[PDB]
Amino acid sequence: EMSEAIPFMPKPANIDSSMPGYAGFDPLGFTDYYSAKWMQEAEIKHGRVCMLAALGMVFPEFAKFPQFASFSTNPLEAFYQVSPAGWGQIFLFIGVLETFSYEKSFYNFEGGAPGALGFDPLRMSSNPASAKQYAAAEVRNGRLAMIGFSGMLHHAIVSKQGPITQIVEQNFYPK
Amino acid sequence: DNAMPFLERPPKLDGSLAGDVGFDPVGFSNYFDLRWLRESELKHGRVCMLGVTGLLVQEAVCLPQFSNGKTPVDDFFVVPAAGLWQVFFAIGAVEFFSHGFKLTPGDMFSEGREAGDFGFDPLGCGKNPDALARRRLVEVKNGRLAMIAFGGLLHQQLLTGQGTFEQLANFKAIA
Amino acid sequence: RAVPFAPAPDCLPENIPGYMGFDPLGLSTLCNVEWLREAEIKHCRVAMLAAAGSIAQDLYQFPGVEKIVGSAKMTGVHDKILAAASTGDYKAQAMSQILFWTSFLEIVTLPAVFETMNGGPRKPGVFFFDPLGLGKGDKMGEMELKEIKNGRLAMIGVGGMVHHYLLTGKGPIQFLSGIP
Ligand code: CLA
Ligand code: CLA
Ligand code: CLA
Ligand code: CLA
Ligand SMILES: CC1=C(C#C/C(C)=C/C=C/C(C)=C/C=C/C=C(C)/C=C/C=C(\C)C#CC2=C(C)C[C@@H](O)CC2(C)C)C(C)(C)C[C@H](O)C1
Ligand SMILES: CC1=C(C#C/C(C)=C/C=C/C(C)=C/C=C/C=C(C)/C=C/C=C(\C)C#CC2=C(C)C[C@@H](O)CC2(C)C)C(C)(C)C[C@H](O)C1
Ligand SMILES: CC1=C(C#C/C(C)=C/C=C/C(C)=C/C=C/C=C(C)/C=C/C=C(\C)C#CC2=C(C)C[C@@H](O)CC2(C)C)C(C)(C)C[C@H](O)C1
Ligand SMILES: CC1=C(C#C/C(C)=C/C=C/C(C)=C/C=C/C=C(C)/C=C/C=C(\C)C#CC2=C(C)C[C@@H](O)CC2(C)C)C(C)(C)C[C@H](O)C1
Ligand SMILES: CC1=C(C#C/C(C)=C/C=C/C(C)=C/C=C/C=C(C)/C=C/C=C(C)/C=C/C2=C(C)CCCC2(C)C)C(C)(C)C[C@H](O)C1
Ligand SMILES: CC1=CCCC(C)(C)[C@H]1/C=C/C(C)=C/C=C/C(C)=C/C=C/C=C(C)/C=C/C=C(C)/C=C/C1=C(C)CCCC1(C)C
Repeated sequence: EMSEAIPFMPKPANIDSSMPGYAGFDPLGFTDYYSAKWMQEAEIKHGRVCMLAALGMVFPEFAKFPQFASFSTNPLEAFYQVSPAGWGQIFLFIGVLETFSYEKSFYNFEGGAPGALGFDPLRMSSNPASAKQYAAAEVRNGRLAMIGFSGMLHHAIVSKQGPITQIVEQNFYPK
Repeated sequence: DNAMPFLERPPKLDGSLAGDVGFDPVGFSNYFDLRWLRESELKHGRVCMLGVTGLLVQEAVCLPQFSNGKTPVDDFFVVPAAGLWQVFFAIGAVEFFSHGFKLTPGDMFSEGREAGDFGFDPLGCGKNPDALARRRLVEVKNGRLAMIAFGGLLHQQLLTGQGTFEQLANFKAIA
Repeated sequence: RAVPFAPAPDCLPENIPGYMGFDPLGLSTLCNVEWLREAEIKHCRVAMLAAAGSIAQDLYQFPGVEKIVGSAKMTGVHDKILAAASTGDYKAQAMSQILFWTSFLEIVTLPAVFETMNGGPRKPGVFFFDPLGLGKGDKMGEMELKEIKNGRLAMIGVGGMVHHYLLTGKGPIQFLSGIP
């Protein structure tokens, strides 16, 4: 049996079609050494943070909250323009949200599905076909947001502006 | 008949769908779901029939609460931002409710709908079966025509900048 | 169900006072239902006091306050009394007094809301406060829903009153009397 993603390599033994974004892609066999379900949970959390981060790098191009209206549209400067009381409140809120993952991982590790923090308020994923599609879509949009945020971060390092601004001014290359 | 007699007829295009003249050279329906493609074709078609009606009407009529653009495509740019956003969310509401909150190719057809049916016949024009067959063919062909026509009307209005009927009554070749 | 489109989660039991199938956003899946019920009863009662006080602070005012408060309406009175207390004024400590006693009351009634979640006998919101005995001696249960309905209405009404003031200096009676 060979891997779907890299057809000339053998299939990575510890990933399976059961996993939503499975492509058979583990050329360096991380799952051969680390727990596949731990890696699965880490990829989903990184994707969820990145999906918000990719929207966050883009969104104050359009509109800013009135209090932070004076803040810069380059995200890497608006990071330092926020007060430490504000960053402390963000860190506390992320801490409160992360207590549930600290309780899921490290205590009931084997009970559930990777990334399942009991957050389904609109009762989606009830229909099985919808649940299948949403599982794969969350993984794929999370991976895309990881790549996209990685891009936009380094683009803000080179051109000292945000994504849309760099595009509009056509500042695509190191000046 | 075969639309492209030199090419072999596509294998999945059986005559059951209306408007089938065996025209799929590029080779869709060999990769994608024909239910999805047909529902997409009717959606594009019905949108474009309303779109060409909108272009022709807005070239003449204007609601008193709205400004008037030079052309019906410049009519988009004098309607308040909130108005465009309200129409967008209203259409989104329709798209959610009419499709049973199942909007992706993985789940849109998992309840067994036929492509393009929303149970929409208040006047009961589809009461007759054979008349329904004829109007199915009429709908898909007028929809295809309105797709092309909308492309033509929009690009000519962008190019000349003088409407559709005004363009015809004041035709001025490319110089 | 309140919304045929989006019904209430199964987390919500249907035996609670004021259950009308309304939770389209699934907010009872995101927290303890006992905590949420307790929180809405407390919000209801605080808002009922706030709304009745907003109306009363317009129709009739307690003696002497016009020298300490002038003609400020509902949001303004809070800020102006705290302004006067910011100097050393003795006769402007109504805010500190109410804050002290409500904080003391919430401090000593604090274990109650944790006993209810822990499986305790007391139901959400019940402090057994029935001095007149009217609700107790008579069959009780209609008064619960009357409390919840008036409390929800009071929350929306406070919202209205405050924001109507934040736009126009009229209070409740002045804003209702005319129509700018
Ligand atoms: C629930 C019914 C409802 C209600 C109460 C309204 C109310 C309103 N609409 Mg209408 N609208 C509706 C449904 C509704 N809409 C639907 C279903 C459609 C699509 C078929 C539209 C399409 C539409 C257009 C095309 C326009 C409006 C505009 C307006 C607003 C004019 C205000 C103004 O001049 O200064 C207010 C000025 C502002 C800058 C504030 C923004 C306007 C607020 C946010 C309106 C909020 C309405 C609310 C979100 C309901 C929409 C629900 C959604 C499903 C459509 C007014 C509040 C006009 C507008 O907003 O111009 C400004 C406008 O051009 N509407
Ligand atoms: C919130 C809005 C919303 C949502 C959730 C949907 C949802 C859907 N649409 Mg619809 N659509 C919308 C708005 C929306 N639509 C509008 C405004 C138009 C133009 C009138 C269309 C035209 C349209 C066509 C022609 C087709 C779909 C299709 C689909 C499905 C595929 C999902 C997808 O990839 O697109 C999800 C889409 C979005 C998240 C946003 C759509 C916005 C598009 C790009 C239109 C952009 C605006 C337009 C150019 C100008 C409108 C001006 C007006 C607001 C005044 C899904 C049922 C396809 C389908 O069902 O066939 C299989 C299809 O063929 N849509
Ligand atoms: C959220 C509640 C709230 C808040 C913050 C305020 C705050 C204020 N009020 Mg308003 N007021 C309220 C409720 C409130 N009031 C209610 C419910 C009423 C009666 C309808 C009034 C009637 C009122 C008048 C007539 C006046 C004020 C005034 C004032 C100011 C001075 C303090 C004072 O004398 O209070 C007076 C408040 C009371 C006498 C309220 C007592 C009602 C209690 C809560 C009933 C409790 C029943 C029960 C036995 C208790 C349950 C026990 C159980 C928990 C164990 C201050 C801004 C004065 C001012 O300067 O405004 C211009 C003023 O003239 N208030
Ligand atoms: C619409 C008002 C309303 C109603 C119907 C209830 C009903 C109830 N309450 Mg609740 N409560 C309310 C308001 C109300 N409450 C407010 C505002 C407070 C905060 C002080 C409380 C605090 C409270 C506690 C702490 C407890 C209750 C309890 C109870 C229950 C048994 C007691 C009983 O039957 O008294 C019936 C009460 C009334 C009929 C209210 C009398 C209102 C009178 C008729 C008029 C109010 C005048 C007011 C000052 C405003 C004047 C108008 C203004 C514009 C000038 C019952 C569900 C107890 C419980 O759940 O367990 C037994 C309990 O422990 N309540
Ligand atoms: C879970 C849950 C629900 C929910 C929910 C929520 C809040 C869901 C939120 C979903 C979000 C925020 C998804 C965002 C994904 C972003 C992506 C894929 C961006 C990638 C960027 C890219 C590719 C880029 C780029 C760029 C590059 C690098 C170069 C640049 O010069 C330019 C460019 C811009 C092109 C609800 C509440 C409905 C209830 C339900 O019961 C349960
Ligand atoms: C389903 C349903 C019903 C319904 C309904 C509705 C609302 C039906 C609406 C149907 C419509 C609006 C059909 C429109 C078709 C337009 C076409 C084919 C394009 C024409 C233009 C062309 C060819 C051109 C051109 C040109 C180009 C490009 C450039 C120009 O310089 C020149 C030129 C002008 C020559 C109802 C409500 C009755 C009830 C029923 O129970 C259920
Ligand atoms: C088949 C089918 C049917 C049908 C049908 C119909 C009516 C089909 C008709 C289709 C038509 C008329 C298509 C016309 C396309 C025009 C194009 C692509 C030109 C683009 C211009 C460009 C790119 C440019 C440019 C340039 C610019 C502006 C600057 C200048 O320097 C010049 C330059 C030129 C270089 C129906 C509906 C009955 C259904 C049926 O079951 C099957
Ligand atoms: C429990 C119990 C006891 C007790 C007790 C107590 C203290 C009972 C008190 C009960 C109270 C205070 C109920 C008040 C509810 C207020 C409402 C519903 C207002 C809604 C506002 C609206 C709709 C509005 C408005 C608008 C207008 C008009 C003005 C505009 O400018 C603004 C706007 C347009 C928004 C006793 C002592 C009996 C013993 C007993 O044994 C146990
Ligand atoms: C005095 C004091 C302060 C203060 C303060 C306060 C108390 C500020 C007030 C805050 C409040 C209570 C805001 C209310 C929000 C409720 C809303 C918007 C209703 C939503 C319901 C909707 C949209 C629909 C409901 C519905 C309808 C139509 C019927 C169908 C069902 C449904 C769809 C559910 C300051 C800040 C001034 C500072 C000062 O130093 C001290
Ligand atoms: C296949 C076929 C078979 C046999 C016959 C045949 C003729 C030989 C052949 C046909 C061939 C051909 C060549 C057919 C030709 C097909 C073509 C080129 C169609 C072009 C379509 C373009 C459209 C609809 C643009 C839409 C833009 C929009 C809506 C922008 C909107 C905008 C938004 C919202 C934001 C900005 C504001 C505006 C600007 C308003």
